Amino acid sequence: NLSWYRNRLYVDWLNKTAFKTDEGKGKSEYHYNAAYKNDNNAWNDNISNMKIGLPWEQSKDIDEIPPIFINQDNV
Amino acid sequence: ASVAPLMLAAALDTAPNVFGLADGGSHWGAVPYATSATLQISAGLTES
Amino acid sequence: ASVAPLMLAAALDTAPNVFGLADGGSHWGAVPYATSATLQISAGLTES
Amino acid sequence: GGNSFNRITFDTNIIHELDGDISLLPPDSLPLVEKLQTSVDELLSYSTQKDKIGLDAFSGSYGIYF
Amino acid sequence: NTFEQSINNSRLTEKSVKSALQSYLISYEKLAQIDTIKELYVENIKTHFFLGKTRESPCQYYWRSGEQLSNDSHHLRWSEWKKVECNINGTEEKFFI
Repeated sequence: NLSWYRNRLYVDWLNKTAFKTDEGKGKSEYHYNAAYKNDNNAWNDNISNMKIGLPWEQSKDIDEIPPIFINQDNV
Repeated sequence: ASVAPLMLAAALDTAPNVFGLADGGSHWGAVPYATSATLQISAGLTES
Repeated sequence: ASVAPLMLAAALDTAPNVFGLADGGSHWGAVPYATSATLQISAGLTES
Repeated sequence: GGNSFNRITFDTNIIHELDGDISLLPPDSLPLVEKLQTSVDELLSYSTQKDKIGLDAFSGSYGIYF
Repeated sequence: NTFEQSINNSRLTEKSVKSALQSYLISYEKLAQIDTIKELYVENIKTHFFLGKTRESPCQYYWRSGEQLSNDSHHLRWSEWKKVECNINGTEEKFFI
């Protein structure tokens, strides 16, 4: 998803890969990323491959999902 | 502009790579290789 | 013409490599290394 | 005896100000980016140097840049 | 030095100096977000030393120094944020620094 924040263009994405890290858990951590176009049309990189567990457990569609969007994670 | 992707790639290479009863895969010298490559880019830039 | 094979190689390197009770093998920083190498090729091209 | 020792001091946090009325923080860089996207004349003007950047904040920790 | 040798053309236009000005502000906006973590007051050499992380999930620490007494006047003799080069910048987790 695109998002216009701090007069910049952020873009955020997850990655569907399991990463059982606790090795008893399932769907434990997923990689989350961010970037921002500068005014030289050059892409920097905010977050870059940070591990976050899914807010929703297992369903393709949920009702509401906002991210904290300053370095943290909730619904 | 080719300086920050090298340091970010060497940051990402120190994360472990192999999972599931084989810990590790993290390249240990990746951040000094990117330091050397960044400093070579700086030398070529100053000569340009 | 040596720009698109680097980005395609870094696309293919992020796929997992080892299978069978050892997940992973995917090079994490491959796309920033190809970004740096592509931008070095662009700098050498512009100086040529 | 031929050695020295330190103290580890685990789990420190953000230092906002130095001891005795010295701020380590800059003024907000968001309006300068707001005014980059307009002309240079609306950025390098006295009205943007009044409220967005102080007089004492023009010197201090980030003063060389200003 | 980045600005001074970006406008180093021969038949200059205003587009080039505005582009170098944009690059200067983009480089400044990173340094305006450095998060000061660790302090150190050396007493022999009358200096402070700071250790500053940036606001990315990779760490990318920096350092600076104020070069006199903190209350000799209102002014310390400050310094540019410069990057600490080796082995801190991996995406790992630290007990202490």
